[PDB]
Amino acid sequence: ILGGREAEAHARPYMASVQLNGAHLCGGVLVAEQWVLSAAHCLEDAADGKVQVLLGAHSLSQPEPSKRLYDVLRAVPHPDYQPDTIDHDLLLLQLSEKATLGPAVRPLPWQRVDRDVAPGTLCDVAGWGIVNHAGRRPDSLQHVLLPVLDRATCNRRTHHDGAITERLMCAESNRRDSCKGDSGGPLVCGGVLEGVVSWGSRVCGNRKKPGIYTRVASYAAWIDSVLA
Repeated sequence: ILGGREAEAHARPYMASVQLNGAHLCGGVLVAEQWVLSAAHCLEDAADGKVQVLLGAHSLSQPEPSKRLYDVLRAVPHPDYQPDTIDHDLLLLQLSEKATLGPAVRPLPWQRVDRDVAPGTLCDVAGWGIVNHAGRRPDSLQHVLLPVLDRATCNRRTHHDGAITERLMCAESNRRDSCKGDSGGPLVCGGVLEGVVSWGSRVCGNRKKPGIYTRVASYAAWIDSVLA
């Protein structure tokens, strides 16, 4: 997370760390007792390794009373996701067992009503990705409040000339951003999961194009069919 600050320990109990052989690979969101929502492209990066998800964490290395590591039973990427493409970048991870819920571990509700967040609204994004141009990786959870751009500005800025789909949303990337390692992390607006971090900034600290996040409301039907 570029330009943020250290989150308060376990104040965002829905935060998950999707790990590849012990190293943090991507962010994730606990959406149910046994399901973690993240980004599909995160699986591309893991060609032959063991993916597991860490819950109840603040510090990735320090022992904490609520940390629990789980194995992933099934990985369900969106059916229409095409590697080296940006749409349908959603992945549902099923844990080896139902998570032990408590103050530090609890699902976050997600937007099932398909409506746009008001442009100008500050939403919260959390993650353990790169924090500066040097490639420095934090031990503890970071977070930033990012303003959501209006669609036309998102369209024009990102794509150039031809549409930004109705299934994506943009938040400024100018001084605060998501960087590598933050993909799959939540974008929370007013207590509800509104989007999921898409590809992070290529070079942390120097992208001109806004950050793109997948709108979950656009996929409420898919999410529900996988959880049924």
